[PDB]
Amino acid sequence: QNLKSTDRAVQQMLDKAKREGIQTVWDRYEAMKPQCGFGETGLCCRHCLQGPCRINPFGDEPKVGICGATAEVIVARGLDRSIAAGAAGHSGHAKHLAHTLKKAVQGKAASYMIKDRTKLHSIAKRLGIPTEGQKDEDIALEVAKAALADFHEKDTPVLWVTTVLPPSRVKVLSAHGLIPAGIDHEIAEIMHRTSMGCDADAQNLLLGGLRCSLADLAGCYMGTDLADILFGTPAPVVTESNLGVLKADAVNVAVHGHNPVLSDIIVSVSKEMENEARAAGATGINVVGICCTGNEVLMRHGIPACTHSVSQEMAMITGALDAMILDYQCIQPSVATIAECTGTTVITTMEMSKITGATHVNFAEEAAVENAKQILRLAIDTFKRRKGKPVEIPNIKTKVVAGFSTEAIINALSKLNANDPLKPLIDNVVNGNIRGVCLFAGCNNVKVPQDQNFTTIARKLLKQNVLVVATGCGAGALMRHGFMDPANVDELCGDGLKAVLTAIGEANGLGGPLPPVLHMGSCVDNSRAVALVAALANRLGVDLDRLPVVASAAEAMHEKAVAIGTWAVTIGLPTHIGVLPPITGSLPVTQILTSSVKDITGGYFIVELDPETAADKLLAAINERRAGLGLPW
Amino acid sequence: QNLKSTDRAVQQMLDKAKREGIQTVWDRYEAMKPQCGFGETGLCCRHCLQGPCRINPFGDEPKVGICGATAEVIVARGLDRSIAAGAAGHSGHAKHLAHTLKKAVQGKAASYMIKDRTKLHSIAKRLGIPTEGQKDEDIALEVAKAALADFHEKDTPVLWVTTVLPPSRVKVLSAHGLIPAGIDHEIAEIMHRTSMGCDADAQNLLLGGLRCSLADLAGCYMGTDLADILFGTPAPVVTESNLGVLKADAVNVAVHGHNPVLSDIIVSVSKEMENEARAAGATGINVVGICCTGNEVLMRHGIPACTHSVSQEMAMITGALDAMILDYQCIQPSVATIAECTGTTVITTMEMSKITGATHVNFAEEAAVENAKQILRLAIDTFKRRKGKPVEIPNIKTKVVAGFSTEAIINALSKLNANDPLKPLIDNVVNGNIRGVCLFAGCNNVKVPQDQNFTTIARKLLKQNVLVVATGCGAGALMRHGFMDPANVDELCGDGLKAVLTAIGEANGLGGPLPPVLHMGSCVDNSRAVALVAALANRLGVDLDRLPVVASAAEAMHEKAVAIGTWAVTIGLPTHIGVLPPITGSLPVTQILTSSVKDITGGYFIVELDPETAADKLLAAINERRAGLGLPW
Ligand code: SF4
Ligand code: SF4
Ligand code: FES
Ligand code: FES
Repeated sequence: QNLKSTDRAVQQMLDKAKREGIQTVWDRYEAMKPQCGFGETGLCCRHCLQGPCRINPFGDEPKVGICGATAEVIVARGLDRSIAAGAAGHSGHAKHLAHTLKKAVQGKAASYMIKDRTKLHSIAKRLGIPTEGQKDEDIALEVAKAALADFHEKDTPVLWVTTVLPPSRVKVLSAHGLIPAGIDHEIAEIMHRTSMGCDADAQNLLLGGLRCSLADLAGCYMGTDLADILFGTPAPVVTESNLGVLKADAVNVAVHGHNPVLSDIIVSVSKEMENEARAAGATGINVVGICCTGNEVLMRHGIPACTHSVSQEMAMITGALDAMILDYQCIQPSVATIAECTGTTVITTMEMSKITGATHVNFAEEAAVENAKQILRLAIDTFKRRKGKPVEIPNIKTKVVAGFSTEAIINALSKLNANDPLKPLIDNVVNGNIRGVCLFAGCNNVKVPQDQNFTTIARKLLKQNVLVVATGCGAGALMRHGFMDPANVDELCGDGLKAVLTAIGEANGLGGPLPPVLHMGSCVDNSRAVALVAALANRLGVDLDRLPVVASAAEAMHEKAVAIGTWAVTIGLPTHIGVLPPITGSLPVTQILTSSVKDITGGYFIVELDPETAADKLLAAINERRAGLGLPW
Repeated sequence: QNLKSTDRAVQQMLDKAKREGIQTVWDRYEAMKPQCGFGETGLCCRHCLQGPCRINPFGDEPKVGICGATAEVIVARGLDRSIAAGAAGHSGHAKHLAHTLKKAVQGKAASYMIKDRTKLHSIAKRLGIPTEGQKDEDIALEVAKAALADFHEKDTPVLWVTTVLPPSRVKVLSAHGLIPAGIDHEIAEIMHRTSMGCDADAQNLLLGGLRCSLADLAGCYMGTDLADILFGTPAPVVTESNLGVLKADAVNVAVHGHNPVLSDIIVSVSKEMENEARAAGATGINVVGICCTGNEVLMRHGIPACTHSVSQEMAMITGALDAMILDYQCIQPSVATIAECTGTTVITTMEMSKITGATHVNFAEEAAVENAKQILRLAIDTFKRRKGKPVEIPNIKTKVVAGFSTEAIINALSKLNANDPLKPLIDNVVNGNIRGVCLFAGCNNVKVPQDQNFTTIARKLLKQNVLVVATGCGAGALMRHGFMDPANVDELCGDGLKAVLTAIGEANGLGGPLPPVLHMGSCVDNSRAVALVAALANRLGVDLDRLPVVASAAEAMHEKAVAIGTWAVTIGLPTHIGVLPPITGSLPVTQILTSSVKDITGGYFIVELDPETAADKLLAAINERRAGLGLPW
């Protein structure tokens, strides 16, 4: 099973699924092989009813689409639609939060409130919304209105791009026409320009894609901002991860999907319902996280992470998962079928994301606590039904220190330099104790043995003194393999990095180091890494494409990960992707995305499926950036 | 060549392309066969990087997507993205016009103006914008602002849906949650919900698709409204169609694409530049239309239609097409390559729609006349270069009476009943002289011999006394085969229909009938058919799904045609589609779209590739509607 996942708890559950005859994602992948090479290379188009069109990567006809679309057009159009789809998910998430903040401060959703007033005011200030003399609710109404306004054209560009990157970067982007006019505007324009008989120039299409990726960045940054306002900015927390966080004698409830609007209320209403659960024979309600909504409540509340991404069905296979509470994105719809075998109650909550066979409980922010109670009573009923059934929870977990929002990182560094917190970090980049920074982001992918690329790359970079930060299921992968346990710093980190993590942790009174990898949150909280990197660029007076900072979507899957990778390139980062995106069928598109975009944004994709080679390539990119700053490497 | 096209001028040009070795769309289709059956049936998904996933229509594995997406989910998700893409094109078009109207009345685009003040005021009144005491420019600014506001969420739903359908229809739609909240909002929500791990219930997905199709209807209706304001509401015109409208001794300029913002200025600036063209040796500039922008200037100015859709390359093969001026949508990008052989100057004008190898001349509304002159001088230069070259313009054209906006139809009928213009039409539906109404819409498709389905179906319906109206390339097909020439009424029309077309034409002083088919304009001007049908529903006090009105996208191609077909169903019409959409891989999705949606919206798709059978099925749908009104049939 280690060919499927490197996570030992997942391996144990794959053995249980196998002997119980429960089909998993890996089994459905095997059943799909060999996969279509036209689709794998990007040389397939179904954009009109004259299709499907495909183009042989090599050989004879077909060489061109029926309408005359070339390989480079077809590849670029498909990629652009992926970016637009990713942007549509993160900005649906962000819009959900904007509407929740608005309802809350309009007195329409009393379960929600301004928790982080300081962040509310800083965001207002960043957007140019006056705060002096204003009620918090009015400031928040104006921030929510500004959030919603960024979805459409108006007399300013998308402010969750132009106000979150340094002016020099905005200028570069504007010079190439890449600043988004409106988040949903760009999504629609991508769908328009990529429809039949429209844009048919690869560079033009890909410039549109870069712009739409910044609409995705805006949605991510907006979602982090709004979720921090509503639910609190993360600070360092200690918890655990992997399936051993499930407890046979508790009602185990996973929150799964993405939006803390749902997850965060499940967490505190579950505390309220402890005696109800104890009346049912349980010790209490054990909320555990799956996927980004699990990252959200891990970061803010220390809720333990059960699993992530590709292995999400395995939590159900334990037999102890009483409920899986879903909102949207990245939920394998297989879970509704597996629930029939495992007894888990799968509950959908959002009208635009239902799964046949799952129970749907409309969640309305206006009724959040009551809706959460209904949902949790289904979970308790389910717990009662498995009274006396054996379960198989692997007794496998790791310790996870997390909660490293950018604010938390700055605060930690401020213990070393109170009025110039970034300087101790930059000092150690300059003296070589920190070689550079790498952000691990994005998914697992069934094509890659789960977590192998993240851990292989992260080990090599940590030994080379790279400061590693992670989000989403990259953070999930690293947490489940111990990379967020400070007890593993000696093993994992180069001496320079160890010295820095120790100096920071000791100054923060830990009696020990920060963990080897800093968990910066969910995938929208990639925006926190942008905030940190933009702050470093501003502090250094250079653009982001001069910083020794890279990104790696080492096991990417979702359209959202494609969008994040593309905005990472657009804001100036060398960006590794560890799975093949459907671009190999066009050399001109590949050359743009891996080479000539350097002349446009300074960032570039590094496509590399072999993780040791990817680590080398990421180190070379970091070291090239070091050299260009005149630093030793 | 008649297996490729039933148009004799196209056949002649296919012979010329063949002996000159110029590859055409039909040759690229042949090179694509056999096409992928997974894509053809809809059983392919590339929504994440674990894909491509496919499902065998029948047999053994693969049976399910890697994430657990079933066939019905995958089919419904792909269809929904097609609808969203269609909506994105029509609403990009409509947004373009809204921005042009705004610039014009802000003094920023002097080449544009309020031409149809009456329509401006009626639209304002329909939207609830006060006109009394207001300057036209202010009313128009408010209409443009309302147009732009319909793209995003706000405190009203999309008014270019709710104000253009009768209240009883809006109520039905609202009861099912189908009224769009914002045009680009719905497009993005479709892209979100159809991304991996999101919506996975076919009925839920398809309800989202119906709603997004109404966002497409809104974009169409908005585009017609705004184009009528800016360029004038069509009234009956007489012109010609097919390749014989090209003139060897003139500078032949085709306008191609969709937006009259461009086409309409090409038309009047070309009149200005007659002596310039005559100085170059030409008799003048002969502007001819291709595709919907050609329909727009045909409807408003009687510009002759050269060709449409699938045969658009054939205009270039004549050797006489000096320029092809493009904005966006439905332009085969092959034209840029063919231009190298034919000498035609292909000129793109919109930043989001470029074609490698074409000359790009930025068109800015603010500089429209100057930009048009630059474009037309390229055309004259090209004419000069073919001094002495033989050309082969087939001497084949038809007479086309067109310009039947809904206003024009009502006005025509008012000659028979001044204060109740719809009543003479309804009287003849009741007495059986008009059996029902059929709207032909949408594209040609290389899979169907060009125009064969439109003409075969239209002949059968006309003999059965159906009032036939047409838009887009369905109007193009029928015009190029004589169905818009009143000289063919005796041949084509049943006695009852003939009696009605004659009575109306004689009352309009024609000394003869209206033509056999009424051309209601471009594809956004399908909205004119909605206006007519909604007016009939209102006049009769019944919803649209009780009217003997059907639609046929007999040779559909574009995602836009899928969106139009879907909103035709959503507003209550039996809607034929004459090509296979990628739904056959899921019986549950097919059953929803062809049967159980009747219980939701009263409309339904009729998938039928055989046009004689399609005509029978459309007549049965009309006659069922007649029976349900208690009428003989
Ligand atoms: S858009 Fe062009 S390449 Fe794509 S399916 Fe249609 S004809 Fe084929
Ligand atoms: S979304 Fe599901 S069905 Fe589609 S490519 Fe990804 S794993 Fe396959
Ligand atoms: S031919 Fe397989 S993805 Fe289209
Ligand atoms: S397998 Fe051919 S369209 Fe995907």
